[PDB]
Amino acid sequence: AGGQMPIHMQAPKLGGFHNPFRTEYQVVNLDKVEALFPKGGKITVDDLVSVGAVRDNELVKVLGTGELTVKVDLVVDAWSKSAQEKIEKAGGSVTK
Amino acid sequence: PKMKSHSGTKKRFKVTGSGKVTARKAGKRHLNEHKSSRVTRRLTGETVLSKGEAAKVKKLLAGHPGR
RNA sequence: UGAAUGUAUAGGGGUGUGGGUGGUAACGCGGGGAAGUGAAACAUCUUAGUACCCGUAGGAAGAGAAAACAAGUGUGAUUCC
RNA sequence: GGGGCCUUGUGGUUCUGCUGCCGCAGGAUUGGCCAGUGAGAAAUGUUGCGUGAAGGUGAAGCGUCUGGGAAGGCGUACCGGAGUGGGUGAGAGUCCUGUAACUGUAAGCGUGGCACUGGUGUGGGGUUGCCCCGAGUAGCGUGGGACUCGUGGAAUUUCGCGUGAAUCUGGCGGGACCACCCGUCAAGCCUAAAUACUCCUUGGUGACCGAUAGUGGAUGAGUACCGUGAGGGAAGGGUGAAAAGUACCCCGGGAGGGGAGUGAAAGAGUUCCUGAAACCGGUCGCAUGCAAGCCGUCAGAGCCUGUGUGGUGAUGGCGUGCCUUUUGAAGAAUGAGCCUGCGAGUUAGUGAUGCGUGGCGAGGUUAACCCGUGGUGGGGGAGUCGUAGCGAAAGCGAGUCCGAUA
RNA sequence: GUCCGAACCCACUUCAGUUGAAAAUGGAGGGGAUGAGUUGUGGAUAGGGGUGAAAGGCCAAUCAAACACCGUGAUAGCUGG
RNA sequence: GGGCUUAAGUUAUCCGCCGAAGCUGUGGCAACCUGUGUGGUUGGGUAGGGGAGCGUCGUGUCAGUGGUGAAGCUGCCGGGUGACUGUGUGGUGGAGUUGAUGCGAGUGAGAAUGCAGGCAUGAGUAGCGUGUGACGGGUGGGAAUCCCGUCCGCCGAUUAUCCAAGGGUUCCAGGGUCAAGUUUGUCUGCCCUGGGUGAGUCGGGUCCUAAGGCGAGGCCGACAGGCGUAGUCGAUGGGUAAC
RNA sequence: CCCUAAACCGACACUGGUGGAUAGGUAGAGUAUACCGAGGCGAUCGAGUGAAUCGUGGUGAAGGAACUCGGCAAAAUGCCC
RNA sequence: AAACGACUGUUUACCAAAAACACAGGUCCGUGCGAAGUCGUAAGACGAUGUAUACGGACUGACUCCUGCCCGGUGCUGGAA
RNA sequence: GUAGCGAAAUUCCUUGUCGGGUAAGUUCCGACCUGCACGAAUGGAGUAACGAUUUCCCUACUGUCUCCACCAUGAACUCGGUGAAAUUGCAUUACGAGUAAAGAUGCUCGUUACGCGCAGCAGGACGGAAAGACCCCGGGACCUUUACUAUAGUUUGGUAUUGGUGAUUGGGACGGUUUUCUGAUUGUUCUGGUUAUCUCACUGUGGACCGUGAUCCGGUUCAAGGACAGUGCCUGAUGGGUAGUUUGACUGGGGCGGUCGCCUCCUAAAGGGUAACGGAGGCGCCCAAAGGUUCCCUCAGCCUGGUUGGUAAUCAGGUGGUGAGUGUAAGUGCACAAGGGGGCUUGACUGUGAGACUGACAGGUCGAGCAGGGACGAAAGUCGGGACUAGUGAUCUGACGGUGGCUUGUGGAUGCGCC
Ligand SMILES: [Mg+2]
Ligand SMILES: [Mg+2]
Ligand SMILES: [Mg+2]
Ligand SMILES: [Mg+2]
Ligand SMILES: [Mg+2]
Ligand SMILES: [Mg+2]
Ligand SMILES: [Mg+2]
Ligand SMILES: [Mg+2]
Ligand SMILES: [Mg+2]
Ligand SMILES: [Mg+2]
Ligand SMILES: [Mg+2]
Ligand SMILES: [Mg+2]
Ligand SMILES: [Mg+2]
Ligand SMILES: [Mg+2]
Ligand SMILES: [Mg+2]
Ligand SMILES: [Mg+2]
Ligand SMILES: [Mg+2]
Ligand SMILES: [Mg+2]
Ligand SMILES: [Mg+2]
Ligand SMILES: [Mg+2]
Ligand SMILES: [Mg+2]
Ligand SMILES: [Mg+2]
Ligand SMILES: [Mg+2]
Ligand SMILES: [Mg+2]
Ligand SMILES: [Mg+2]
Ligand SMILES: [Mg+2]
Ligand SMILES: [Mg+2]
Ligand SMILES: [Mg+2]
Ligand SMILES: [Mg+2]
Ligand SMILES: [Mg+2]
Ligand SMILES: [Mg+2]
Ligand SMILES: [Mg+2]
Ligand SMILES: [Mg+2]
Ligand SMILES: [Mg+2]
Ligand SMILES: [Mg+2]
Ligand SMILES: [Mg+2]
Ligand SMILES: [Mg+2]
Ligand SMILES: [Mg+2]
Ligand SMILES: [Mg+2]
Ligand SMILES: [Mg+2]
Ligand SMILES: [Mg+2]
Ligand SMILES: [Mg+2]
Ligand SMILES: [Mg+2]
Ligand SMILES: [Mg+2]
Ligand SMILES: [Mg+2]
Ligand SMILES: [Mg+2]
Ligand SMILES: [Mg+2]
Ligand SMILES: [Mg+2]
Ligand SMILES: [Mg+2]
Ligand SMILES: [Mg+2]
Ligand SMILES: [Mg+2]
Ligand SMILES: [Mg+2]
Ligand SMILES: [Mg+2]
Ligand SMILES: [Mg+2]
Ligand SMILES: [Mg+2]
Ligand SMILES: [Mg+2]
Ligand SMILES: [Mg+2]
Ligand SMILES: [Mg+2]
Ligand SMILES: [Mg+2]
Ligand SMILES: [Mg+2]
Ligand SMILES: [Mg+2]
Ligand SMILES: [Mg+2]
Ligand SMILES: [Mg+2]
Ligand SMILES: [Mg+2]
Ligand SMILES: [Mg+2]
Ligand SMILES: [Mg+2]
Ligand SMILES: [Mg+2]
Ligand SMILES: [Mg+2]
Ligand SMILES: [Mg+2]
Ligand SMILES: [Mg+2]
Ligand SMILES: [Mg+2]
Ligand SMILES: [Mg+2]
Ligand SMILES: [Mg+2]
Ligand SMILES: [Mg+2]
Ligand SMILES: [Mg+2]
Ligand SMILES: [Mg+2]
Ligand SMILES: [Mg+2]
Ligand SMILES: [Mg+2]
Ligand SMILES: [Mg+2]
Ligand SMILES: [Mg+2]
Ligand SMILES: [Mg+2]
Ligand SMILES: [Mg+2]
Ligand SMILES: [Mg+2]
Ligand SMILES: [Mg+2]
Ligand SMILES: [Mg+2]
Ligand SMILES: [Mg+2]
Ligand SMILES: [Mg+2]
Ligand SMILES: [Mg+2]
Ligand SMILES: [Mg+2]
Ligand SMILES: [Mg+2]
Ligand SMILES: [Mg+2]
Ligand SMILES: [Mg+2]
Ligand SMILES: [Mg+2]
Ligand SMILES: [Mg+2]
Ligand SMILES: [Mg+2]
Ligand SMILES: [Mg+2]
Ligand SMILES: [Mg+2]
Ligand SMILES: [Mg+2]
Ligand SMILES: [Mg+2]
Ligand SMILES: [Mg+2]
Ligand SMILES: [Mg+2]
Ligand SMILES: [Mg+2]
Ligand SMILES: [Mg+2]
Ligand SMILES: [Mg+2]
Ligand SMILES: [Mg+2]
Ligand SMILES: [Mg+2]
Ligand SMILES: [Mg+2]
Ligand SMILES: [Mg+2]
Ligand SMILES: [Mg+2]
Ligand SMILES: [Mg+2]
Ligand SMILES: [Mg+2]
Ligand SMILES: [Mg+2]
Ligand SMILES: [Mg+2]
Ligand SMILES: [Mg+2]
Ligand SMILES: [Mg+2]
Ligand SMILES: [Mg+2]
Ligand SMILES: [Mg+2]
Ligand SMILES: [Mg+2]
Ligand SMILES: [Mg+2]
Ligand SMILES: [Mg+2]
Ligand SMILES: [Mg+2]
Ligand SMILES: [Mg+2]
Ligand SMILES: [Mg+2]
Ligand SMILES: [Mg+2]
Ligand SMILES: [Mg+2]
Ligand SMILES: [Mg+2]
Ligand SMILES: [Mg+2]
Ligand SMILES: [Mg+2]
Ligand SMILES: [Mg+2]
Ligand SMILES: [Mg+2]
Ligand SMILES: [Mg+2]
Ligand SMILES: [Mg+2]
Ligand SMILES: [Mg+2]
Ligand SMILES: [Mg+2]
Ligand SMILES: [Mg+2]
Ligand SMILES: [Mg+2]
Ligand SMILES: [Mg+2]
Ligand SMILES: [Mg+2]
Ligand SMILES: [Mg+2]
Ligand SMILES: [Mg+2]
Ligand SMILES: [Mg+2]
Ligand SMILES: [Mg+2]
Ligand SMILES: [Mg+2]
Ligand SMILES: [Mg+2]
Ligand SMILES: [Mg+2]
Ligand SMILES: [Mg+2]
Ligand SMILES: [Mg+2]
Ligand SMILES: [Mg+2]
Ligand SMILES: [Mg+2]
Ligand SMILES: [Mg+2]
Ligand SMILES: [Mg+2]
Ligand SMILES: [Mg+2]
Ligand SMILES: [Mg+2]
Ligand SMILES: [Mg+2]
Ligand SMILES: [Mg+2]
Ligand SMILES: [Mg+2]
Ligand SMILES: [Mg+2]
Ligand SMILES: [Mg+2]
Ligand SMILES: [Mg+2]
Ligand SMILES: [Mg+2]
Ligand SMILES: [Mg+2]
Ligand SMILES: [Mg+2]
Ligand SMILES: [Mg+2]
Ligand SMILES: [Mg+2]
Repeated sequence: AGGQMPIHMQAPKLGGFHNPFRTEYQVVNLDKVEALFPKGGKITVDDLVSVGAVRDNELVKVLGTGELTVKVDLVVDAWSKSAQEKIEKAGGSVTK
Repeated sequence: PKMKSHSGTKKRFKVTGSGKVTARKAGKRHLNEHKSSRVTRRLTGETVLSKGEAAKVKKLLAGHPGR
């Protein structure tokens, strides 16, 4: 920077740490679930969301931005509270 | 060969979902007694870089997504 | 054969049993090990265990058959990509 | 785990000593599951394969035209498991060498593999009283080194100096350390393959160079030459299809030339293909000895030529080089004597980041490697980017974080 | 380690040379000339080292760290292209 | 500047003209904007940004072409807005190469006190390295510079003679005059061919040791190596038989 | 065969450097110097011409350092008894 | 006649030959011998086949007359509450 | 600062002053002392002899000169032969006064000049030769030292090599004298300091002997040392002997001096901004009140009267609007007071920040409204330090307190993260 203390020295270091064993949840939304299983997907699974798109060999958390007018049984790894509430409101369920 | 990323840039700069470059505010590590609570509030946040500084940081990060 | 000397050894006298000496472009292994350079100076650091050097191979060498990994199941020598 | 202690099992035996006239071991042509020239506790002859080094066979065109010469033109046939090349007086599938295909290899120290000879040879179950399981080692301290780790919370590993253990109810590892759990059994050794390399050998290849390039080196090249020495280190390729390299004559001491011969060409004559520029001259046209010229440019008479456009240019106007570097250069700032040749934005990353363009598209894409000895094609989705963000993180999630479920 | 003075060794002054006859000389003089003299042959000391009656002198015709090769296409915010 | 007051000086005022790549007229080119029949605006330019091209070499493909003459070189006559060019026409030359469309670059030079070669400028100029030569005759294509002779001059503690070191055939005879020789050259220390060096006693070795070198074992040193004993080399010396 | 060099060391057929031996006559102390001997050379571009000028020597009236930074150079002195 | 150096010598090969170096003489410090000192990692070696009248280092520089005051600072030597 | 010496190889002033020498003497040489800034082994003062040393004088002598002339020669010059060199953007390359990068053959205005040679001379072409050495800036090298950081070497102690036995001195174990204890202890064991002994550790040494008929080396032995020394490792000191390097910039060249961040004013041209080694000053604090709030008050000066008492202390009356005052510079403010005084207090808060100001950025500044929990006030309301603007330092690294997010098999620990 010409001898002036450069930005990458004047800015303080963002401290913190990384979790050595952090796992990342592949996330699928209710919009996507409705769009890719419109005929009232009875039992969606990890393999089904993978053949659609979830980037398999990972945990397959489902989130809840959307409407989900159909009844669906997700059977996935973890889910959000709003997603679960919408699913039982529509008449479906989650497992695992 | 692969281009290494700048270590200080990795440790100091973040990239948001919309491509904004943000750093931590400077001047709050010590000598905080004379500083009012208003000054500490101004210095405790997260600052968004200017366009030129953000471009320089993005060049320094060899595609590293920031901390 | 056995000194000083006692044991005996060193040494001495035979015999010729086998091996060695030196060369070699690159690659190997073990060891010694810079500086210019970069850091816009510079000493930590870098360059780099590089250049060079010593010893020493083989057709390849080194490594190699878990006093290993793994993390809750498991994998099952080493080398190389 | 092994030894020990036993319940059994050794290849069918001639029939030897010992332990107890039980059993154990030596024994001997003979089975033999096997196993072998390997690292494997070892290493000694005869017979079965294609071949490398050399070779052998190896297809099929004449006629006309122009030419010094036919491979070219024209006509017309042939071969092809052969139309890859390279030669031949010019551009050849059938002229030559070969090529395709097949074949031979006697020989090798031959080599590889097979058979034979020949050489070498089993355990399972129970038991734990006992016995053994690699010591100046492992650890520890200290001074250094290697590990992402630059002494640190410092594991693991290593060298020097000290100190120095347990040994199965044991040792070591799982990043200080302890416990438990899981793994493992150091301080003895040997091990093919995948990997690295090319002084060499053989064959082949090139949107590689073509004599200032490519090796320093196309030639007496590591030579000439330079240096006491280590060492440094050049330059010089081309007649023609064939020397047919110019007989003989003339001027000349020769050199060289003039005739003549050879040749398609000799102004291809050896200093030899092509023969550029600087540079040096002969001849012809015009101008030029009253003139002050960055040398040009515009105007322009005359002369020459007319191949009716070109050459030259009296005389008038205007006009201070090129480059570099500079606020500013014709500058008395820098560089350039001249020509010819050479001499500086390249290349590599499944690098970073844009754009153009093409493909596919909520998907896109493979890397290594495998197959194609037939390539540029196919496989390979391990990975990787996109698919949700926010937070130091646990985590939560169209939200998240600071905050008091503000 | 006397005196004068050839050879010999030296190098004080001057002139010439200074694209020289010569990358240090020539002409004219000048100092030493039995001494710490001079010279031949062979040998010894080697680069952060040598040797030096000491000038940083000399070490193969440029020495405040020789030469050659190598690291190496060192680096140069500078100059040129 | 000439010259000017008889203004061609100063000043007020009036009427004309000259005068630029400015403006206008006319012809061509180009960029951009605009509704897209029109038209409008614009086009000096260094550093620098963007866009579109020329030429060279290699190469895929197609079309070809070439001894009835390719490349290169060199005239003339033409062409394009530029790099450049003609499918015009000769000359030289003797084996390749053109157009279209892609692909790949060792792709363009006037400068670097750039590198290599060739060649100018200074210039027929400076110099030709201490000096004494003259003449008669000869040789020869050619003579101041070769040979012979006669005069003359020079050196003479060296311009003589012989060794060592070093050089290496230069020595001798014959043939030669491209090069070399600071000129000429018939001449040469040059070139070519052939020839020439004879030792029991001379100088070295076969004998000896000095300085110093190397060094069986050995001692020392991580390695590499250092030193050194016994020894063994090493003249510049000792020893050694001819004039 | 050259060898106080045209043959060696200096890039040269280079007014430089190069160790040792022999070394006569006359004048002289002398191996200085002059002219000669033994012997060897005439030197490796010449021919001319009274230019300035530069180099190298020579002479000088009267004066005698007035020159000049300075008696620089030259002159004088010089040998033997 | 003055300055400098006592003297003969030595020195910047290639701009300085001197008043600079050396010198004989002087003083101080070290060294009892496997010396101190020096070269070397070491062994060894020089010193020296020497032994304090010797050796090494430092300064001074023939000779004559002399060489004053200061131990606070620094160094050296000795001492150790 | 003595002897001695002194305008000196030292004396700046300076050609000091006087004396000698010359017709004339900044030099000379003899004196003076006013020694800018002599001085006693970095020796002081002298000194016969010596010197291609430096300086002055006399004599002789001369072309050194007045003042040059002449002679001969090697070049020069002409003819024949041979035949370079540095240099070179160019060329048909005048002068004058101008002009221009401020010194022109080349530009302007004029003047002069037929074309070409030969021998000469050096005023110019900022002539040629050497990418100025002087200067500065960047780099390097070597040198120096009480620069920094290291190191060879030298030195200290520990420990290993390294053992035997003693005394002489301190700390416990340990019981059982004292008196668990202010004070004494002894014996039984253990452990330091110091010191002397002993000797097939070791010393590379003095003698002898052997390997051998060897000044190396080794072995045996004697003598002398002796657990010391030596060496390894660890450790403190020393260490320009050696090595790598650092040693700022600004600047009317550089050095010296001064300056470097922040605040106020002027320059600054009536917004903001605006440079100089321009002109003036301040800051690196202070205050638990000099902060918050509420209520109250008005100053300085002047005039008159008054014990001590004066120009001016305290008091009275009159006058007096800002001229006093403001913790601290200056400006802008403040008398409605932001100036003076009393009461009660801790908002010198926690979570925040709509919206703006100002910088290239880092950053700097203001801030309404809200919640929590407070202070003051009857309330309205005000309070996130101070009338305002200086009183300050990014990041890294480390530290303390809190928190408990993470922790490499698990649980701890440890480490880290957050505040
Ligand atoms: Mg800074
Ligand atoms: Mg903190
Ligand atoms: Mg705070
Ligand atoms: Mg071998
Ligand atoms: Mg370094
Ligand atoms: Mg650096
Ligand atoms: Mg740098
Ligand atoms: Mg192996
Ligand atoms: Mg296995
Ligand atoms: Mg055939
Ligand atoms: Mg035909
Ligand atoms: Mg074991
Ligand atoms: Mg361990
Ligand atoms: Mg350690
Ligand atoms: Mg490390
Ligand atoms: Mg450890
Ligand atoms: Mg763990
Ligand atoms: Mg192995
Ligand atoms: Mg070549
Ligand atoms: Mg060619
Ligand atoms: Mg060539
Ligand atoms: Mg040679
Ligand atoms: Mg023909
Ligand atoms: Mg021709
Ligand atoms: Mg030719
Ligand atoms: Mg030709
Ligand atoms: Mg005329
Ligand atoms: Mg004119
Ligand atoms: Mg300038
Ligand atoms: Mg110029
Ligand atoms: Mg000029
Ligand atoms: Mg310049
Ligand atoms: Mg030039
Ligand atoms: Mg050029
Ligand atoms: Mg996957
Ligand atoms: Mg004498
Ligand atoms: Mg001599
Ligand atoms: Mg001299
Ligand atoms: Mg001269
Ligand atoms: Mg004398
Ligand atoms: Mg020698
Ligand atoms: Mg000096
Ligand atoms: Mg030299
Ligand atoms: Mg150096
Ligand atoms: Mg390197
Ligand atoms: Mg460079
Ligand atoms: Mg320049
Ligand atoms: Mg016009
Ligand atoms: Mg116009
Ligand atoms: Mg117009
Ligand atoms: Mg334009
Ligand atoms: Mg225009
Ligand atoms: Mg441009
Ligand atoms: Mg044809
Ligand atoms: Mg071509
Ligand atoms: Mg093409
Ligand atoms: Mg090029
Ligand atoms: Mg060119
Ligand atoms: Mg050239
Ligand atoms: Mg010429
Ligand atoms: Mg002439
Ligand atoms: Mg001339
Ligand atoms: Mg001339
Ligand atoms: Mg001449
Ligand atoms: Mg001559
Ligand atoms: Mg002659
Ligand atoms: Mg004759
Ligand atoms: Mg004579
Ligand atoms: Mg004589
Ligand atoms: Mg010979
Ligand atoms: Mg011959
Ligand atoms: Mg010869
Ligand atoms: Mg001869
Ligand atoms: Mg000739
Ligand atoms: Mg002849
Ligand atoms: Mg002859
Ligand atoms: Mg012998
Ligand atoms: Mg000897
Ligand atoms: Mg040996
Ligand atoms: Mg002998
Ligand atoms: Mg001998
Ligand atoms: Mg002779
Ligand atoms: Mg000679
Ligand atoms: Mg020679
Ligand atoms: Mg006589
Ligand atoms: Mg003589
Ligand atoms: Mg004679
Ligand atoms: Mg002779
Ligand atoms: Mg000659
Ligand atoms: Mg004449
Ligand atoms: Mg005379
Ligand atoms: Mg006369
Ligand atoms: Mg006279
Ligand atoms: Mg007279
Ligand atoms: Mg007189
Ligand atoms: Mg005078
Ligand atoms: Mg005068
Ligand atoms: Mg004189
Ligand atoms: Mg004289
Ligand atoms: Mg005196
Ligand atoms: Mg004096
Ligand atoms: Mg003297
Ligand atoms: Mg003296
Ligand atoms: Mg002398
Ligand atoms: Mg000498
Ligand atoms: Mg000299
Ligand atoms: Mg002495
Ligand atoms: Mg010693
Ligand atoms: Mg000795
Ligand atoms: Mg002295
Ligand atoms: Mg004292
Ligand atoms: Mg003292
Ligand atoms: Mg002391
Ligand atoms: Mg005076
Ligand atoms: Mg004075
Ligand atoms: Mg006087
Ligand atoms: Mg004294
Ligand atoms: Mg003194
Ligand atoms: Mg003094
Ligand atoms: Mg003295
Ligand atoms: Mg004295
Ligand atoms: Mg005297
Ligand atoms: Mg002298
Ligand atoms: Mg006189
Ligand atoms: Mg002449
Ligand atoms: Mg001539
Ligand atoms: Mg002017
Ligand atoms: Mg003028
Ligand atoms: Mg003019
Ligand atoms: Mg002109
Ligand atoms: Mg002339
Ligand atoms: Mg002339
Ligand atoms: Mg001139
Ligand atoms: Mg000049
Ligand atoms: Mg110079
Ligand atoms: Mg310069
Ligand atoms: Mg220089
Ligand atoms: Mg430096
Ligand atoms: Mg140097
Ligand atoms: Mg010690
Ligand atoms: Mg000790
Ligand atoms: Mg004792
Ligand atoms: Mg004893
Ligand atoms: Mg004793
Ligand atoms: Mg130093
Ligand atoms: Mg230093
Ligand atoms: Mg460095
Ligand atoms: Mg600086
Ligand atoms: Mg200044
Ligand atoms: Mg400066
Ligand atoms: Mg303003
Ligand atoms: Mg304004
Ligand atoms: Mg400004
Ligand atoms: Mg108040
Ligand atoms: Mg506070
Ligand atoms: Mg806001
Ligand atoms: Mg502020
Ligand atoms: Mg509140
Ligand atoms: Mg209240
Ligand atoms: Mg206040
Ligand atoms: Mg207040
Ligand atoms: Mg830092
Ligand atoms: Mg793990
Ligand atoms: Mg907080």
